[PDB]
Amino acid sequence: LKNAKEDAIAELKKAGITSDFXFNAXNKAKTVEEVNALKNEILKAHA
Repeated sequence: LKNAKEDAIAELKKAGITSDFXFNAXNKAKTVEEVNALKNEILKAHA
């Protein structure tokens, strides 16, 4: 958990996502499922 979430935030920052509500919702995610959900959601929006 304390790995996928960090790499998630790094992935978002590298992708070009300046979303505080993104980073917080990264930290708020407690399961890999949620992490993928948040990333996919905002990345889909960003793309």
